[PDB]
Amino acid sequence: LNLIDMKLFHHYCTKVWPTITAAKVSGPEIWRDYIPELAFDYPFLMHALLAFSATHLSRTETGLEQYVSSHRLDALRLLREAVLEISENNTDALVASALILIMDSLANASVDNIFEMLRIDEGQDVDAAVRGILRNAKLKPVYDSLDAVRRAALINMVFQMGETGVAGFTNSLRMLQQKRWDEAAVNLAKSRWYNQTPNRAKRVITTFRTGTWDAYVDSMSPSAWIFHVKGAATILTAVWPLSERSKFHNIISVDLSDLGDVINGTELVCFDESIADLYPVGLDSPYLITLAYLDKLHREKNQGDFILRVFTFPALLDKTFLALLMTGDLGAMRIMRSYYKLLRGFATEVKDKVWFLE
Amino acid sequence: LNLIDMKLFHHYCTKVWPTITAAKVSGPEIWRDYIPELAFDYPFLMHALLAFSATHLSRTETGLEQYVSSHRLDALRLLREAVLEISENNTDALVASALILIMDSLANASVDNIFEMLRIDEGQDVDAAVRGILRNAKLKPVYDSLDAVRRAALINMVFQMGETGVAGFTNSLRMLQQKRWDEAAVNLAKSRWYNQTPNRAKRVITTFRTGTWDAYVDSMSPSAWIFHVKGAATILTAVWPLSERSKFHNIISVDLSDLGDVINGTELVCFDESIADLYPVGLDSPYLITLAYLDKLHREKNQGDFILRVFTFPALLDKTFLALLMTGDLGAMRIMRSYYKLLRGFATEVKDKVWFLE
Repeated sequence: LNLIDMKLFHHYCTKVWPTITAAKVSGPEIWRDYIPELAFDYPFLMHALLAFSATHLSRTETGLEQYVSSHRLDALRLLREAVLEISENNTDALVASALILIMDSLANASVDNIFEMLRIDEGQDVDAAVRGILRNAKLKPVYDSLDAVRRAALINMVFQMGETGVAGFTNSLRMLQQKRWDEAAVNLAKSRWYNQTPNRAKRVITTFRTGTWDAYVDSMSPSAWIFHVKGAATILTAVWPLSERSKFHNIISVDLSDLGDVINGTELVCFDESIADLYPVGLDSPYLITLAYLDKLHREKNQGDFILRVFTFPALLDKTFLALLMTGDLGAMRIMRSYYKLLRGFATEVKDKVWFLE
Repeated sequence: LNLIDMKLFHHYCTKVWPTITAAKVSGPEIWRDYIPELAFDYPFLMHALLAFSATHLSRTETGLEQYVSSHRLDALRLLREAVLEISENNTDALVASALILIMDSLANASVDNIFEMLRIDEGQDVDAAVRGILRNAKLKPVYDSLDAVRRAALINMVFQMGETGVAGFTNSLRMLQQKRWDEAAVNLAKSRWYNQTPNRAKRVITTFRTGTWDAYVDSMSPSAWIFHVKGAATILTAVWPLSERSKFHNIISVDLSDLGDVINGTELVCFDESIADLYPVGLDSPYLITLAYLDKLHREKNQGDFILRVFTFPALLDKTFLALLMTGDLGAMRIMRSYYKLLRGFATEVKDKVWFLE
């Protein structure tokens, strides 16, 4: 009498799929009622479905940190077994339970990146250092207007040089409040802070100008996601390519789209703004089939599909692009770098999309 | 009346294929007389064959820097056209002309890496700085015994700190002459050179201990090879997979070998000696199918086949390994790094295999 489980299943079907496509009308059939459908004949899929739905519920009911880990580990052991004998069992089911298991570990997104930032700059007295920033004569209006990426830099400055040091940059703070980090970043390279700590300062300032954590991404922590794509590939390699019948490829970029995104693919804009290189090129560039793909990853947030484009990405990487990267082509590494950005940032904008407290 | 061309062809068939397998008896049929065979019906292949053979001849007759570039550019334009319409033309031919065009640019290996090294350390008075090393009381016996990788480091020391500075390391030079760079590298970390220039010194010393240019590979120049694998992939992606018939896959690792190299694949030794990590693992490691491949690349020097394993490497990279790298798994990047070593080093040991002067 699993009845708590039936409660969990009800919870899935009624309540968590609309988060999964993230769209009420776009492809609801897949998650609302293809996956539950498959879930019955395959226990790894039911286990994944229950564990994911249970993690989603914990946001409200306290309860069940226990059952999530149970169905987690059931789903994993069974799915490990399920891979080796694909004849006995559907592959759409294996793909589903892949993507679901991903989104589940994605919801355990405990990596809060501000800690990571000061990890990098200094090398407890950690939390509640704000008491003297927003409760401060001149840092209030600037901190009160900033976004979270730039609030981080200002907090980093206070931790380095105290509430009353940061208050000294009258011209820059009037500029940051004024949003011209275009040249507010300019006025900060002439700071005697920047002279005495140039490495920390330069990477703080690009954070203020850009928004993205570009300067710090290379040494970033990011790894709770990574372990789950380790085993996840295991089940891509099993099932690829997918049976002519199986519901997945069609949904796969409307099956590519006769490269319709490529006709103005040159014409889509950076969206990263950091590569800032060669990227005005037309067709005759080995980057396009794979920069167009990144555009498509960036271009849509529907949670399941974004994960789907990731899960399928190594079975679809350009043989001519993979070849460059394997050589060591700088553009290749610097748009695979940009992929570890798209990824790390997608979790940041999903768990920021999701309740944290309050 | 191309008769100089017939001379070139004769030159190919009689004289350059045994360099191409690098083995007189191992697979001579392919190059000695399958490739000439195909060469007649396809002009891109004949053009590549002539251009390659002509570059090989220039080593003796002065003549023809001209005809090499001619057949080069003929082969390229025609091969560009030949790719788009594979129905009209064999794919073994396209693969051949790929590999041959590679080995041709490989023979124009003008990158001499000592210049690259001091590029890195300082940032003309370039050549003939030796006059005061081997013609020097105490540096003679050490320089006279060293190999070329370690002669480079000693020369780097003289350029930094003069003939008579380097002569000061009596204990280390007795040790380097004594070949215990095991701890001769130890005695050099306590040098007041190393104190005043630690960055340059540390990377000099690992060069002395290791042999490989590990410390300097990351900032190395290496690029005359790279451009040719750019377009080379273009013709892998066209022809992959190869027609059930075409002579190539069979030769492809005896078609893999039922993973026979994998049964003691854990058991093959580093050969890099720099990864030095995890590499004692057994099977359950996503690195193996691709570290076993690197072993196989390292394990055989037959020039054509080594190039063949490279040309085919992106159509064969592990989907589970490619997936990690795309994430950013450190082991993945640090054994793709080790691949840009195998590559850069293969040219170094082919053109060192080949006549330079004298």
